Amino acid sequence: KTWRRWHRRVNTTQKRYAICSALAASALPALVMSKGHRIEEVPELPLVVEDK
Amino acid sequence: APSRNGMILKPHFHKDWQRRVATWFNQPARKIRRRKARQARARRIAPRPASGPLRPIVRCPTVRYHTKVRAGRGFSLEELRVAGIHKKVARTIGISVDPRRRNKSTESLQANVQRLKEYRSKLVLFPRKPSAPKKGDSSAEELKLATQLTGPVMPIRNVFKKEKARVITEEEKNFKAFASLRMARANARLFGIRAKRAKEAAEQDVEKKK
Amino acid sequence: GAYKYIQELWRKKQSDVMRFLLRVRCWQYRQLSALHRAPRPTRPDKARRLGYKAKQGYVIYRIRVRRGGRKRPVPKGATYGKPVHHGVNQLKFARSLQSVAEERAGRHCGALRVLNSYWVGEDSTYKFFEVILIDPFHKAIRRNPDTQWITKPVHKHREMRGLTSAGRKSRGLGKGHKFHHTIGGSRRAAWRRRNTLQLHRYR
Amino acid sequence: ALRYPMAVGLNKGHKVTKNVSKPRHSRRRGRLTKHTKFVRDMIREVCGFAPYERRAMELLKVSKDKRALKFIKKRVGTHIRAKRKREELSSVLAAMRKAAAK
Amino acid sequence: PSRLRKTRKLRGHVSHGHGRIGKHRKHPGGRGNAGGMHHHRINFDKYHPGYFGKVGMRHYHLKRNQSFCPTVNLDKLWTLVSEQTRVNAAKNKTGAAPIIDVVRSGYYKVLGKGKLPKQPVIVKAKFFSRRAEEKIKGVGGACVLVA
RNA sequence: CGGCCCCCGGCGCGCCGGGCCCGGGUCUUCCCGGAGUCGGGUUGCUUGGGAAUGCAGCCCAAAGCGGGUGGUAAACUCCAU
RNA sequence: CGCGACCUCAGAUCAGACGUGGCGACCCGCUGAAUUUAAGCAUAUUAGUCAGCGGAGGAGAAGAAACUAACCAGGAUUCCCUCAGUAACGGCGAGUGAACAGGGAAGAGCCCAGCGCCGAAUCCCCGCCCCGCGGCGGGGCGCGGGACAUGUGGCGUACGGAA
Repeated sequence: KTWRRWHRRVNTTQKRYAICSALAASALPALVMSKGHRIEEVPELPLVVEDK
Repeated sequence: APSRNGMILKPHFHKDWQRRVATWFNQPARKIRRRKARQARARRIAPRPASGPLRPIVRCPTVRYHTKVRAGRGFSLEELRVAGIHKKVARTIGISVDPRRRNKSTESLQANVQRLKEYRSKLVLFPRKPSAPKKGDSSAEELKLATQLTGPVMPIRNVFKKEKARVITEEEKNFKAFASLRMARANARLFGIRAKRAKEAAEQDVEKKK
Repeated sequence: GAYKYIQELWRKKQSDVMRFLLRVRCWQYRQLSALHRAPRPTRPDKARRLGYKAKQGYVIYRIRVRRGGRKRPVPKGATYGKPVHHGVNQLKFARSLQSVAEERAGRHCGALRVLNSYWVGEDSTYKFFEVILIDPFHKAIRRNPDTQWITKPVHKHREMRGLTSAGRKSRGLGKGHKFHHTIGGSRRAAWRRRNTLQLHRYR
Repeated sequence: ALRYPMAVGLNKGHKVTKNVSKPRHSRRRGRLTKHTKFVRDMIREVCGFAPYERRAMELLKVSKDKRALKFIKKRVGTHIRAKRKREELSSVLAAMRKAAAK
Repeated sequence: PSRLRKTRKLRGHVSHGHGRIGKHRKHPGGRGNAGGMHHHRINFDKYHPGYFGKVGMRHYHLKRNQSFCPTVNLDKLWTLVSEQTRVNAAKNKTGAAPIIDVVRSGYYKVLGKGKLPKQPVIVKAKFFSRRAEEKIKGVGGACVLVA
């Protein structure tokens, strides 16, 4: 039927919980290589560049 | 066939509800349809507020709420006659006018008058002709305002009054709230019957004379 | 003017002057056909209060309606089912008899449109009504801003959909706690909203 | 002393002053104008009385007001309309007897 | 997740987890709450007492707005106001006695459950309890009504 | 937020031919209510509406400080809309 | 024994227009069950649902209170949430089952009869002239006809209005 429960709602604190853990896992380069990304030549993992 | 402690449930599924299932997959498209028409509504009235005409200060009925202040249907004619705006001019200038609203109180009347009085002060009435007629606005008031007012015009603040820390006197301490409340509850019940015992006794005092 | 007295005279129907007039008229309309055109209104003030104006294009008809309820259109018995639906004699039609007169006037004359109707007499076997019809294409109504709303195709056959005053009362619609139905669009729409189970995206 | 705005008993509700206001013109309806009074007596003069009122003329003549009121109650409807029917017909007796005892 | 359902482990078993002697028929006991008095009486007696019969009077047009009366106890009374209100009390050699408006927050009746710390107060509420007063009056406060 | 060529539309400006010279406040004098309709009885259907929520057939059938409503029928009296 | 008005009623291959039928997902007005449940079954439930009939529209219907409320009162209608699986109905069994208020989306009010006042001051049709005419209109000229006093048009509708 068309009226199956297609959508799932998650609490806003829980949705904000995973994004804090996702951003904090963008550091710790053992996590980034375990995803498969080639980081060996990056001078620093938290790459911050100018507004240019 | 219930078994081992469930609630006695009464599902209202005995009708043919499957023919009348209302799905809500239109919700994101309806939100875009309402929003894209809301922006288009605000662009046709370029200097006018997007929310529309001014709403009055209105207190709730139904003593459950009894304290909240809503946005009303419109300003009553008794409120408009105090402010000096004719009821057929307030519609054109941007004031919500309804004829049904009664005015039983007085503090709420001045609340709506003061809302209308300072509304005329901040209002920028454009002249009909580019050459401005009488009682319009100066050209200096025009050029620094080319924007609308997002949200309701003069949003209604549900405000309270801050109290001074009063020093309790002994005159206040003698008051009994529970004893006076029970006395007043009993007086309301017995007000009508006590009016009967007095009148027949007074009619029995007529028997003393007659 | 004289319109006030004619109104208040017609409210004293039990008075002997009106019993003579109601007797002569109901005798006269019984000898005619069940549907024919009247040239001028029998009750002018009642026609004007309902929206009739004496100008070109305003037509009126008169329709005889049989008195009684509604016998169920089934053979002798033949009402197979539970004993609730075994009654065929004491059944009353849900729509008013005056609205039937509007219904039959527009069925025979599909070119015109009914505004409203009013009572002109009754007998023990018949009820007489006069229905006001409007030419939609006559230039007297077509060029009049007050009356060219009926020329719109939205008001096609108002007598069929129950939009006249006689058909509006049969729908049981109105404001307040006295009804508690017809609270959506109509009585059918009120039943719809209370029976469509709203399933959201997130529930 | 201790005059507090109690929520129950003979003065309940928040204490607010009430402004004097003219009544709405919608409330005026139902008041008898002399013009429609000037119309209504002529209609009663022309077409006369109803058959149920003409039968109730004699019960007012013989001072049988309890049976006269019971007849009107079965003939008109509720007791409020049945009562109000009685005195105006009783005013017909007073007007006719005074106009005959000259 | 249908892959964690019991139906996937039941593939192969003839009866599909519903008995071999008594098969899973359509409705053995009856549809819904069939037989409140008959053949299901024991379940209704020893698990839902008082299900059958009338009791009390009938109030036809009952509106929840008249019977609205939210309650608050004296133990959760200083949470109605900010923390700096109560620390600015029992001080300044005045007996400041701050006013806590119960109706302002959205409660009507004040009940006497809990222990009130020793600080005189002024409470503004539409209703009060007898045991509510003697705790406030015992502390040294005063109750003021409002409509 | 690319280009070129056609067709249609509305908003602005000007010209011609017309229609329209139509306000608010104070005081004085007038007027203002839709009938076989409301309502009542009965019957049938419907409704959560239960001493009848609503709709219909029959009978009775009005008034104007009147009438309707104020979820229990009826009588009396203050009110509210 | 005729002519001439008026009222009612006809005949038209009269002059000029109008309706029919179809689709019918959504809507409106009727009519309208039985399967099924109640472990039977008759009230109930299915259900004012399936079927049948008529009617239009791009939306329809409804719509500016003979309203809700008893409050320090709200204020057309339509839709969502909530009230609520609640008040209430029900062999008080199965089951059925709203409404007020509040938060929102949207938000626009009005017109007649009557009462009155203005010389019918009103409207329809035919002929002529000017303009544009592939949604037949605007202005002027016609003791050119008709409708209309059994009432057209202007002011004017409960928020009072008129002089």
